[PDB]
Amino acid sequence: LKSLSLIAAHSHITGLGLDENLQPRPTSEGMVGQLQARRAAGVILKMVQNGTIAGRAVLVAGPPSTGKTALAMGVSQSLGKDVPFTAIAGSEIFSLELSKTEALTQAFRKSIGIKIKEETELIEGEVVEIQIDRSITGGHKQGKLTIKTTDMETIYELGNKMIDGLTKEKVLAGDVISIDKASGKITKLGRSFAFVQCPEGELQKRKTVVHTVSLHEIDVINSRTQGFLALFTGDTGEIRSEVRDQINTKVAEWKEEGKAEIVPGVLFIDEVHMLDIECFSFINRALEDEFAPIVMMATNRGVSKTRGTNYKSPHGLPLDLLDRSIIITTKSYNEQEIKTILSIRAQEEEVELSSDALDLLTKTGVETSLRYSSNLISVAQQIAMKRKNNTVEVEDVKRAYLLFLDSARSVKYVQENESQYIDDQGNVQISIA
Amino acid sequence: LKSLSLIAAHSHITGLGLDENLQPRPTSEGMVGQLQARRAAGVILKMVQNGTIAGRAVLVAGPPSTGKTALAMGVSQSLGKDVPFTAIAGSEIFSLELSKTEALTQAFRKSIGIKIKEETELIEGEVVEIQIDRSITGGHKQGKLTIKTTDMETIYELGNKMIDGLTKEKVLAGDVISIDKASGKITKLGRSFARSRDYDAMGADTRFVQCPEGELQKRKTVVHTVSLHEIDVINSRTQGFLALFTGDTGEIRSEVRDQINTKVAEWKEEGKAEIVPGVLFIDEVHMLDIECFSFINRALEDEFAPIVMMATNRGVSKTRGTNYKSPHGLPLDLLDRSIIITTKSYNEQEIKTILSIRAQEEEVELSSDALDLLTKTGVETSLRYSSNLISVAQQIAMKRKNNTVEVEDVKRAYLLFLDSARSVKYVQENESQYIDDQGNVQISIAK
Amino acid sequence: VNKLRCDRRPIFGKNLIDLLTKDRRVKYDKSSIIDNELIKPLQTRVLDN
Amino acid sequence: TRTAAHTHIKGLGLDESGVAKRVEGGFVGQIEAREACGVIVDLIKAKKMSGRAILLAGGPSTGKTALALAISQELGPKVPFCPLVGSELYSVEVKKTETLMENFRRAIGLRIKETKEVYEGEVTELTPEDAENPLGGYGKTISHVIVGLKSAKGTKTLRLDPTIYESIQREKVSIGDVIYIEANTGAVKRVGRSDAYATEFDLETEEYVPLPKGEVHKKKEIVQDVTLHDLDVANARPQGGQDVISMMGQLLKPKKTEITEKLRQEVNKVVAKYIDQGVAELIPGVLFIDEVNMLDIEIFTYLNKALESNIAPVVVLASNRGMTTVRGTEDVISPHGVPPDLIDRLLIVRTLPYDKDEIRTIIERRATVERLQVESSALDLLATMGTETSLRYALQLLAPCGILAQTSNRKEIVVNDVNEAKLLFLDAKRSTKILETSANYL
Amino acid sequence: VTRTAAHTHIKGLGLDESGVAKRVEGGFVGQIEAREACGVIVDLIKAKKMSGRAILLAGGPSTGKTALALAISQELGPKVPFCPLVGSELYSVEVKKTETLMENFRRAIGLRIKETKEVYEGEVTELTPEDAENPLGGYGKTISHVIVGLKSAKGTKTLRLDPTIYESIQREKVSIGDVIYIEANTGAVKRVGRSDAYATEFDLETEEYVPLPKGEVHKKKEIVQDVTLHDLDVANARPQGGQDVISMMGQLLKPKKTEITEKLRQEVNKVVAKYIDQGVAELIPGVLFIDEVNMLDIEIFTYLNKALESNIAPVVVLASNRGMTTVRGTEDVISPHGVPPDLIDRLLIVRTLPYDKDEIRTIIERRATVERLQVESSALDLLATMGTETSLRYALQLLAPCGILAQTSNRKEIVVNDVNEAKLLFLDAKRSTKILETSANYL
Ligand SMILES: Nc1ncnc2c1ncn2[C@@H]1O[C@H](COP(=O)(O)OP(=O)(O)O)[C@@H](O)[C@H]1O
Ligand SMILES: Nc1ncnc2c1ncn2[C@@H]1O[C@H](COP(=O)(O)OP(=O)(O)O)[C@@H](O)[C@H]1O
Ligand SMILES: Nc1ncnc2c1ncn2[C@@H]1O[C@H](COP(=O)(O)OP(=O)(O)O)[C@@H](O)[C@H]1O
Ligand SMILES: Nc1ncnc2c1ncn2[C@@H]1O[C@H](COP(=O)(O)OP(=O)(O)O)[C@@H](O)[C@H]1O
Ligand SMILES: [Mg+2]
Ligand SMILES: [Mg+2]
Ligand SMILES: [Mg+2]
Repeated sequence: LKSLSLIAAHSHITGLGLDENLQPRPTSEGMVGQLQARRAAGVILKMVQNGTIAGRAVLVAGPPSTGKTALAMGVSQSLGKDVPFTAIAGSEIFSLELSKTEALTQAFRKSIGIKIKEETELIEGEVVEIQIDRSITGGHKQGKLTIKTTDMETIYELGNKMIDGLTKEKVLAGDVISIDKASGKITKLGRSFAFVQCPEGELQKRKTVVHTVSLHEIDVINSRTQGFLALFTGDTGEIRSEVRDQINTKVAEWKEEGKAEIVPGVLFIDEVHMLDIECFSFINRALEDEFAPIVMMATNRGVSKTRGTNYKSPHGLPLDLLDRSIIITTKSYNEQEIKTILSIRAQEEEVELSSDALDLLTKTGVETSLRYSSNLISVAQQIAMKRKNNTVEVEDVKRAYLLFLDSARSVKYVQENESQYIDDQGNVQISIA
Repeated sequence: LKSLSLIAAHSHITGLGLDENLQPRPTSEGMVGQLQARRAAGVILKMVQNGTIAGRAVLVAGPPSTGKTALAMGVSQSLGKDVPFTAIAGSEIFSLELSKTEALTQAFRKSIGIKIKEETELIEGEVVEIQIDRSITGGHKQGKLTIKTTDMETIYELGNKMIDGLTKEKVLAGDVISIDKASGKITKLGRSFARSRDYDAMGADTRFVQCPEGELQKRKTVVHTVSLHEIDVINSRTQGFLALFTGDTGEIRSEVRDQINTKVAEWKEEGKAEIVPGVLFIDEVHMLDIECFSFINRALEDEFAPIVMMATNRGVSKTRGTNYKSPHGLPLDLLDRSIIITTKSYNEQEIKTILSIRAQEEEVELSSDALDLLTKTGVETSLRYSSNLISVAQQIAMKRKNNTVEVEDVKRAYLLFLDSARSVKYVQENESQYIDDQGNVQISIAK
Repeated sequence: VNKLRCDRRPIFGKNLIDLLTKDRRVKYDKSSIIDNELIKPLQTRVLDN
Repeated sequence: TRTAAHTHIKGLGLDESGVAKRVEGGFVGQIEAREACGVIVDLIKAKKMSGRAILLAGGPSTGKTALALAISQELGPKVPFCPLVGSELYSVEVKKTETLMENFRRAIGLRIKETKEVYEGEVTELTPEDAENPLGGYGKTISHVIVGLKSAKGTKTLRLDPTIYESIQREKVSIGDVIYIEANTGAVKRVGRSDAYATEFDLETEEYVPLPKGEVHKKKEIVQDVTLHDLDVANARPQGGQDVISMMGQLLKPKKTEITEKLRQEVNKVVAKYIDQGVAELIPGVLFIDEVNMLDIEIFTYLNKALESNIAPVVVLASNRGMTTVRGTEDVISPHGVPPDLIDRLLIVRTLPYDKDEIRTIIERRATVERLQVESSALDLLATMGTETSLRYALQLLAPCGILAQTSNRKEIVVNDVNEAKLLFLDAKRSTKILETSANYL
Repeated sequence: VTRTAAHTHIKGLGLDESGVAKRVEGGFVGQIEAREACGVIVDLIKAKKMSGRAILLAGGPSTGKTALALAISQELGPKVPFCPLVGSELYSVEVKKTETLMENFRRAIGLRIKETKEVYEGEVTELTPEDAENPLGGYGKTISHVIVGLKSAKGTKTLRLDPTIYESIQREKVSIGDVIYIEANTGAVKRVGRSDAYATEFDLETEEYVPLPKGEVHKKKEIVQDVTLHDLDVANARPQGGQDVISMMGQLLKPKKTEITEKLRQEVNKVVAKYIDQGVAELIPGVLFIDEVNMLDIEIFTYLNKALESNIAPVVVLASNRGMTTVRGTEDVISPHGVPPDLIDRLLIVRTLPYDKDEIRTIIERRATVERLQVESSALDLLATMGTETSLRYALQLLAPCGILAQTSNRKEIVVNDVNEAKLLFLDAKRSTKILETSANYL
């Protein structure tokens, strides 16, 4: 129910928080401001929830300290369970054991999943007693027991393999167990009278079981007999393309038969400004396949040089990828919006702030970067904890301000002391006299 | 003497020429001159023999052929056996199998040693008769075996589990075996001498040893010297001892190293194992990657850091991996934590002693006038040069069959083999004949 | 046979078998723990899947 | 007693809820720096925030690393602290990204505590108890098994369910042998024979342990801590002696493999399951990267997305350099070598050079740990030399002056000894000045 | 019949006992200085006292450097190990170049091993087990000894064996009438095959047949085989022993080079250092030869400095052509011959002179005599002028095709018209560049 969780930057935001009309609310579901951005992201949200379209790319641009990464986080949160969501960094695709193109395809394979359902019978009931028949050095053994439930009291003989299972996990008359016929697995809900009541209903019931497996897993399983170990060990390379071409046909047949349904996922890539050109040239073609997960990116870089080429392309990506991709920009934050973000960060971290400390923190947060002002709010509580009261006061924020330096403040301090710091040329003065 | 007897660059240097007052002798212990540098090395020598300090670096500086390599080599000889020493090169730590960081970590690990002592209680003696009853009554009837030693003989009762253990590694008696006291392990040393005449051709397992002398069971302690690196390689693999000889380490994870450090800490607390501080010497460090420099800067501050000494003859020059030129060829951070020892070029008076002391090593008798020409050519050339001419002139004089090397043979030896300065001139005049950087060469002599 | 025995016998272990088991065996006890349920080795996952 | 450039640092040296003392824990000066780090110690002890990084910048020999060792001391031995260098990220086995992600998960530890009741002692005797079976039968029926236990200072008799006969048969214990019995889990364990039985046989291969001390019934608790990475390695690595996959483990070589995200999340699931029941306790640790200037821009990029992770711990950075070109990009210029986007996510802690009066106290405090004592006259030279040449030079000259003092048999350093040590060992500036006057290529 | 590639006409240096070089000897013409210079090298190699000494011979292209480097190897003899090496071969994908350099360094030196073995061989007449009626308490069932008779042409003998070496025979599935090989030292039994006289027993047979071994029964022999130290290291790294299923797959896997630790090398030097003290073994030095040393990286050049200072370092000879050029792996460094000056300081420099035209005319003559062909003198002069106008190695290449045109013209001797015809079909580099400069697409 709860994965290991600590206070994080993207913690507070849950869901995209859009109206049924798709218009954004001023403050909803942890997100504040950025109207056109959240709406344009919601169009993509209902676009994925439709699932009738494939092979589309979209880009989220902007300067630093935007929330485009937060926006995509809100799209992944509003996406909900049962929809696979894969987020990889741009520098992750580079690998020594695997090719960059092969790993790039491996990223496309993980995003789209497949659901398969099946029905398995189940017997759940209390035990009256157990009777086993064995012989010392005599081989064959014979078990018998008696299962009891409110409306049904019956007696079942024990098979050869049922004996080993009942001996593996201790079964008693007091203990209530539930066993599947086909699986043969023994499941103990707990202990009855020496705290669960006898199960209601019939002794034998049939319930459906659903299994969900990503395309990448099916791809790795069929490569080698030990290829199943490559799932957990993560060691696999140069998967045969013929295996993928066969898997696509088998999955298509599974869709036509109605046996297995596919769930389209979302692929998210962070820091796409640095990527090799072979990766882009492979993406251009790879987005046109029948199963292509919806791709959303993030680029905070302006006009710069693409890695692998000497020339400088606009936005940091070649124009071939900019063509088929859609560009969703972002804008800076108002002075009041920063105050709202800092306030909801205080609510997420559960830290009470004074009004004057909120105004001062908003001013020094507008002058400097926003993420820095969000960084001080966590230390303010620790500094105020020594004062033995729980509050954030302007004095404590000033002390935290002189203790921790802003980047722009450190730029000057480096520039005056440059003789003390190590120059790019290598010269440094370590002596005061 | 245990090492191979083939002569090396410097075979004459043994130990250092410092007294108990550390004042160097002008010619002693195989070396010559370099008084201040030798004393500065002896301070490091007592610094290692003390063992109370750790994590320090020292540098040896000088031009080529100044004695920097014969200096650190003299330190390893005076240091003696049982004190672990590691001499590598900066270019050797570049490997495709290991990363430079881990390859340098192993270079720091091999230098520091560990001495482990262990005591054993064993019962060793020759067997006379072994009786085991089976069908008389049954069920481990308590057979008895008689063990014989030269000065003592006793009879031992055998338990049921010992009855089962004696069946494996079957013993007919007439044999010398040893049984561990703690674990009851049975070990077969080999047959006695009376069994040698039974067969004309015998297997490869058989052998003959004398009957053990003295008491039947004894208490003996054994001492072992194992470096931390060997411990880490052994603990890293199921079988790591084969990985030692095959040379494939596998880039041991740094997680195991902390566990090994705790193990050594507990062994030192119990007093079973004491550590010997080692020495690490890296030759020609002027070529090294910057990542290795930073990792040396950090790795020198740990609890076990072997004393590091290095020699670099480069002046102010560009470091490998960066565009800028740092002085000495090393970053200023590595020079900040270090101590620099400078060596000065030899004079004429010292060179002739370095020559004759070399002829004593090559066992080549020289005339009084041969050292004059060899020294005169030794001043213009480098000291490391004429030392080869002292070797060739011995063969040229051997063709003339007469005793010591005559001066004329030295002149012929100098005439046949060109100096490094002359080849530059012969190349500069003949440039059209030799290949050029641009690739242009004139093969044909006809114009 | 004298030279045969003079050759065969001096076989010296470069380190030891007792040094291999001396630097391996752990002083710490077994300490039976629930960590056995926190491991689930790769071989068992083939059976559970 | 080994001392390398350290060990005179004991903790941060703070006081209770106040400004740091002038001199404590071998620290002199820089009260603001170790105070600001003092707040970071509280932030780490809070065990709440995640992926929060800080960077202390300053010139060389300003005490950058000693602060990280100090906070490492302040956290305690139980809190995991991983020393790491930026040069270690490059490995031939796996990509740098996987090594960085692995070191990121090496920081957080997990503690497990377990209380189990035990029954240990010798065996006085074993007798069955016959009772009537529920359904009539001719053969024997045993209701319970009686087991006596003898230990030092006490004795006890127990009654067990008849199902214990299978475990006792498995352990093959009969009489006069010390056993191991766990209360609720049950069965048995045979540690070894009792000590008084060694005399009955002159030669035996079974060891005899003494009777257990104290009561026969005991309750003890054992706490075991394991990091999440060490937990993941055991999950990914196969374990068996004779297994065919394990058979391929031998004769081949193990190499570090990139661990999938699915496995990490799967371990997080069971760790969360045990932390919900109260049996597990998750303590975040601290990662420390020295010389961050040596990191490529590809790692700096992965730190941006990595620090925003939920389980990401607190990582402290140190960069001595000033404005430099980031590795991997020739045109880009950023302070300290850290890209501005990454600088935006952290807090900078400045460091200042030490005063002359602080330097003299540094050397005089180093003398105590060095165990060497110096006069007042020779110390004043070490101060001026330390300020002119460099700080680490006067600290490096301490041992040679003591060895020369032992050659002169004097127990304390003298001005003549520090001058003689000055002539033998040269600092950087003198050597660089000698290189210019020599045409020998020196 | 016989193959000749730019070589095989040099049988050695051809030096007199006084060290003076003849005008022409052993397929070598001129170059008295360089010949006398290498003879002293051969003497130093025979002296065995010096180790790690190195001598560099550098000259222009086609000056006879390499041809002389083969002549010294011919002068040393087959017993002295000689390992040819090229700088471009030191780079390997499996292991770092350094381990390959140090590896060849140990491949140069070599060691001789002598050991005596005694073997009983012959046809098995009658073999019987002998069981002891005494139980002894140690075993349930065993044998005291096994007697196996052996038949040979010179005589027959009966042997008394232990049950283990008989168990080996039972593993070999030996039956009466089959020749066996039993060695006393290792105690190994090998079945050669069934005796030849028994072949007529069956019409069709799978087993091979061999004659009965000569010799009485027992034989005493020693083996003087010489083996390099590096071969002891490789045999030390990969064990051939054991029946384990792991060892089988270990034999199946391809050999992969690995970096050998210094400890193992030190142990091998210890056991060899003991065997040379017992007199059972004798160590001999050997010569390492590297061609195109200029192709080496500055890393290998630096490691050569530490490698030459080792005691086991063999004599190595270097040969380079180019003048002062930028050393590979260095940016602004310029050094003569493409070798760093610190290494040049260690070596000894020998210079190689070019060849006069009158010497070239004799070179073509000797190459023709070894080529066995027939050349007219009038065409010999033209071939000499041709060789002097273009290159020395071009006329030696011109001797080959003319022999074919002479056969098509049926003439036994080469004629001026034949070589004049051969010049038009085959061009040298100078003409190829001239025609290369003016053309449409890259000539
Ligand atoms: N609309 C928003 N609602 C809440 N938080 C926001 C919003 N926009 C930005 N943020 C804050 O910005 C911080 C990180 O900004 P981010 O988008 O990661 O910068 P970059 O675009 O450089 O990656 C997050 O901690 C988040 O709290
Ligand atoms: N103390 C000494 N006494 C005699 N000869 C020496 C001494 N030191 C060095 N040499 C000579 O110097 C040569 C080695 O110089 P080396 O230390 O290798 O210079 P570098 O290390 O600069 O290359 C040897 O041939 C040796 O004869
Ligand atoms: N407060 C202090 N008191 C005494 N010595 C100090 C103090 N701070 C630093 N040092 C000295 O500085 C050295 C560590 O310097 P370090 O921080 O590694 O330099 P850099 O900043 O270049 O990393 C230690 O050996 C220690 O003796
Ligand atoms: N002095 C000589 N006598 C006879 N043949 C020679 C002589 N010098 C060179 N050659 C011939 O020249 C050919 C090529 O010369 P080579 O030694 O390969 O030149 P390089 O040393 O530049 O490689 C060889 O096949 C050799 O037969
Ligand atoms: Mg971002
Ligand atoms: Mg050297
Ligand atoms: Mg530091």
